[PDB]
Amino acid sequence: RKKIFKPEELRQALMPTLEALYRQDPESLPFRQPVDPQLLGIPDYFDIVKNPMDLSTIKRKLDTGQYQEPWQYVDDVWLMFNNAWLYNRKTSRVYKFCSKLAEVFEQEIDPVMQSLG
Ligand SMILES: Cc1cc(-c2ccc3nc(C4CCOCC4)n(CCOC(F)(F)F)c3c2)cn(C)c1=O
Repeated sequence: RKKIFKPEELRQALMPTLEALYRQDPESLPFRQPVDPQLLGIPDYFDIVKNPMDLSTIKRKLDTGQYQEPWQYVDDVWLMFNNAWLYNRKTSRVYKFCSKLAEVFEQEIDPVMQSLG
């Protein structure tokens, strides 16, 4: 049945899944803040990645009630992953670290989504 989710319900359910990503070391570090192409020396980045996303931005959106439904949060986490797999070479640390975060996220999000429905 279709359903209305309160901002605090989503925060309580979903913030632990986000913290599970932030706990990963070494893999979470490049995902903690928005990519800064100038600092990183990669001026092509915003030419390739049209809709940047990162953990800090997702955390803020959860804290400020910007998700109405859990799939919107899942979509942002996957936008972050897809951006990293699009831009980075397959041998790079960021690409392989992304793959690890996707494994962790898949494990954490499943029982939480069952709980929200
Ligand atoms: C999603 C994404 C993220 C990055 C990205 C973001 C932050 C990074 N900080 C570092 C270093 C730099 C100097 O010392 C501290 C770590 N790197 C370099 C890689 O280091 C690491 F592998 F350990 F993370 C950063 C990279 C870059 N692109 C292109 C992204 O797509």
